[PDB]
Amino acid sequence: NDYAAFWKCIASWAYNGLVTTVLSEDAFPDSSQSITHLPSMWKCLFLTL
Amino acid sequence: PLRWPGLVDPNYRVGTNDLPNRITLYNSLYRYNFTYPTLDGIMYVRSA
Amino acid sequence: AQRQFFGLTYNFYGQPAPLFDLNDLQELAGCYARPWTSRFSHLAISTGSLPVWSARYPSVASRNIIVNTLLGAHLNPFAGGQVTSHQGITWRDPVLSSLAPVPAIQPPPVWAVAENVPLDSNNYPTYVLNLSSMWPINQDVHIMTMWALSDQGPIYHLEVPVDPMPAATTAALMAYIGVPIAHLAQTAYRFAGQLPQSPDSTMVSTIRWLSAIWFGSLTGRLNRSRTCNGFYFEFAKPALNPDQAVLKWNDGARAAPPAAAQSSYMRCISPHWQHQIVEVAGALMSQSVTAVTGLPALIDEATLPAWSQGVANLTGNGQGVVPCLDYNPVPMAAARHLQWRQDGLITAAQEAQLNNDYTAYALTIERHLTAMLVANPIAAGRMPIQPFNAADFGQAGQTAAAVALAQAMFV
Repeated sequence: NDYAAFWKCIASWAYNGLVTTVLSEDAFPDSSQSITHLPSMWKCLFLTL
Repeated sequence: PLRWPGLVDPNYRVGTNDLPNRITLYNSLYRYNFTYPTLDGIMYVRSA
Repeated sequence: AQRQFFGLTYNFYGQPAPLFDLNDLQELAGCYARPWTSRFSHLAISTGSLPVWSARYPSVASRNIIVNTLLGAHLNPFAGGQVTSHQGITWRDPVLSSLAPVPAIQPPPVWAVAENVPLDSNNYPTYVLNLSSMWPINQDVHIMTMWALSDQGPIYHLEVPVDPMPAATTAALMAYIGVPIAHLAQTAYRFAGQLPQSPDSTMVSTIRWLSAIWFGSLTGRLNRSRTCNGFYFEFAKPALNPDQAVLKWNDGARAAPPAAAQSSYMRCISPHWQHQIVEVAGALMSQSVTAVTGLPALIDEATLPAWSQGVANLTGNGQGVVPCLDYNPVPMAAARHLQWRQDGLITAAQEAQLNNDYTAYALTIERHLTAMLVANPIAAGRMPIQPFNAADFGQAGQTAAAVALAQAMFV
């Protein structure tokens, strides 16, 4: 969608204390999951970046 | 007047009664507005 | 958990036998039920809803006082290692689950009456071997001791660490905002009462903070202007009924932690406590913490009745001794109001009015109690209210030191 999230994150900086942009809960890997589960492992990489 | 101490007696203090011996009819009480959250409303629970 | 406790039975005020009749036992601990967590079953939000104004048990503290006297006649196993009978009634089992009349075939030995009996858990090995089920005894015995040690008000302990509050306690307190003191005291009593717990438990720290906050607000150091991590207590208007307090959370400036850890023992020096729910609840709540964690140190004998002088495992005069402070509510209220004016919460005109109202309110309590005593002379064989003298209402006690402690406690 024209990478709306990226611009929203930048815009939120000027309005912190009124709106806080947060990482989606579903973006996180399952807690019970293990590091060996490759799809979960990738998520942390994106989550970190 | 004995049954209405909290309405006519000047010396009536809040929080008194004659319960074991007499039943008054005009006293002071409390009222509440409790709410009843469900389990999910209490804790962070979502799907896996 | 905590596998040991020490205790002390009540004192007879010159009378030759413990002060309670059969009906007292039959009502307060009958029905073959467990008596070990009943202390709050006959308390409520305020005096207005309670029968404390007449007939038997004509005071807020009356029932619990009688309970303490009642236990003094049956705690022999922790004194002599054996179960006994008194006036035909004894425990049903070695677990001390409940009371019943003695059996006709093999009665236990009759208890020899005595007063101010020291108590050790080690005297009765089966208790530890069944700690998981006999745990409630620990709390009540502790409570009984903490009251028996003092004339006038019961004794309780205060302390504040140098650290900030942990997050868990913060979340818990944020759920108890609009709750009156009485309900809070119940939960504290309920928590420590029914199953063993380690002192390193979240609730233990939680209640410890509550007792601290309660006292700090009682002295008036903690207000809407100045608060402990955002929390403080609010007291009702003296013009109507000052015997009520609720928890609050606020934007006010937060007090800094003390330079070093503070702690002391407390008691009310004046008879007003016997008919004032905030005193009873506050004491019980604080006593609950010590019940699960034990006494941090021996109590100073310097300002205690004669029978409390040098009680083993409880009182001392040596180096490792914590002083005990005391106060009278009326001077305390004046100090609290004065602090409010200095904080700018009220004007001088209001402060004068508040003192007049509170003094008038206190006068009624004294007038009620003193009339109630002559209605129930202790020679009658049961003590619904602790004896006192008229001059006892006028004692200032160590009130000046008390507010000084809160001054240092919440800098």
